Formats: sequence, structure tokens, C-alpha cells
Amino acid sequence: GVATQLLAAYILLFDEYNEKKASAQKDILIKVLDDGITKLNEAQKSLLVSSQSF
Amino acid sequence: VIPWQTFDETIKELSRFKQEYSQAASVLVGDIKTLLMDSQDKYFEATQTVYEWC
Repeated sequence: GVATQLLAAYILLFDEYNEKKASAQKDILIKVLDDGITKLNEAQKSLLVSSQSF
Repeated sequence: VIPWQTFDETIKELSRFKQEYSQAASVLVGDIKTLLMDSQDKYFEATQTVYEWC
């Protein structure tokens, strides 16, 4: 729900190049994608440990 | 004139052998079932990790 709106804001604001918001857009991208990789990996490890309990 | 006690001792001694080896074999086959399911979980996790990297 957060990623699908930040990426839509990225597609909206940079149809043409915006040099004033260019240094912050990269930080927002790095922050949200590094958050997502950690969350998805921990969700997979949790489901695996749950499957190994039967 | 009718040896019923030796008959009962023989029946119970032939029937205890079978109880002993059923109780011994069932635990070991259940342990092998647990080990095979654990090995299939480890196999899934390793090949899924390599798939996601590729």
C-alpha cells in the first residue's frame, strides 16, 4: 500500500526531469525498497518456520 | 489330562513377540517420516533461494 503510491508519485513527478527534487527522490526510492526487501524476507522465513512445525 | 496352561503360555509368548516388534518398528518408521518431511522443507528453501537470485 505504501510502495504503490510512492512509485506512482515517482512516475508522476518525473515525466520531465526535475533537478530540484532529484536528490530526495533517490533517497525515498532507496528507503522504501530497502524496507520492502527486509519485510518480504522476514515474511518468507516466518512462513517457512511455520511449515516446518508439522 | 488336558494341558491348557502350557497352551496359554505358548499363545502368550507368541503374542508378546509381535507386540514388541510392532512397538519397535512403528516408532522408527515415524521418525523416518519426520526426517523425510524435514528434508523436503530444506530442499524447497534452498532451491527457492537460488531461483530468486537467478
